[PDB]
Amino acid sequence: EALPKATGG
Amino acid sequence: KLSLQDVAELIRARACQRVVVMVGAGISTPSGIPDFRSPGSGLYSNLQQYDLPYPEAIFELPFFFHNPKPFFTLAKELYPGNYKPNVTHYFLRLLHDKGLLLRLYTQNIDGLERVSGIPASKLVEAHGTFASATCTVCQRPFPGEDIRADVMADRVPRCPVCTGVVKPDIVFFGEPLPQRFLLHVVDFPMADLLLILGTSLEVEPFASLTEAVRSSVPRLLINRDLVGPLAWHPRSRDVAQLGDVVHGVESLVELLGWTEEMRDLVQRET
Ligand SMILES: *CCC[n+]1cc(CCCCCCCCCCCC)n([C@H]2O[C@H](COP(=O)(O)OP(=O)(O)OC[C@H]3O[C@@H](n4cnc5c(N)ncnc54)[C@H](O)[C@@H]3O)[C@@H](O)[C@H]2O)n1
Ligand SMILES: [Zn+2]
Repeated sequence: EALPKATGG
Repeated sequence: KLSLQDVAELIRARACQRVVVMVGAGISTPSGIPDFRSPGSGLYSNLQQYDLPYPEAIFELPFFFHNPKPFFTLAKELYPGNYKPNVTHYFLRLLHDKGLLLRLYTQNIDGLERVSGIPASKLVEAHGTFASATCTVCQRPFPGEDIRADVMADRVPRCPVCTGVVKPDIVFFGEPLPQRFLLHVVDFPMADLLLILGTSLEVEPFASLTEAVRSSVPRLLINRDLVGPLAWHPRSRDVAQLGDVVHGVESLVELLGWTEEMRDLVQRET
């Protein structure tokens, strides 16, 4: 849950 | 305002002893690798010949699951090149040799930070690596060389256990970042200088790290132009050296008095 996903924003 | 000379003097006085660095694809264009967003030469302006619905799709995880062939076609063009680190990479290694590098956060997947001699524990490859791969179905791991071998033979890498497509351990858009990205939680509040080199600060959450240093801490951008919060949310101790990244780094090296150490390092390594 603590790991974020890569986005264009 | 602070100047580049002010930053050099802060380092030389060892008022700054704990430098965090953020880099992107602009630090490897002097090595011959295109970036993504530069006009004319960036990757997104040169994907017309690939079988894509739109350019960005080639780096998106849902599209990869739909059709992985355009991605591997593009990878076949990076594998053969014998790219080498340039002066920017060696300057970051010199920071480590002087005991000043807290951590180097990179968006790049070219592996040149490791080639230039940055030790693994000082490096966060925030968007992953070609050095290893994972089956998209059964999650078994494989060395990156296996994928390279298949791709250069014009084959989609498939898992020997379950036949699922095997993907390099690069972070696509829509994919989770690696656990060691969370080192930023402790690294950035204690850094006493932030260096930002060769990135558009357009991809998240990597770009948000620029605001994680304290307001008292200088942020030095070496880049063709102002980008991100440095452009629209500037802070009083921001410094921008706008121009070519190699020229900016060489200027900083001269202000620091490090020309001899840089030459010695580059000679040893090349
Ligand atoms: C959430 C995850 C998003 N994500 C994942 C990835 C990687 C996808 C896989 C890539 C596979 C590449 C294969 C290449 C084959 C080549 C065959 C020959 N990414 C990637 O996209 C982001 C790009 O952002 P960036 O900041 O690193 O690069 P930009 O191009 O947007 O901006 C560059 C920046 O530098 C300046 N600049 C260029 N050259 C300069 C020189 N010489 N001097 C100074 N400044 C220079 C440009 O003006 C611009 O401002 C990354 O996150 C990357 O990982 N994203
Ligand atoms: Zn498998």
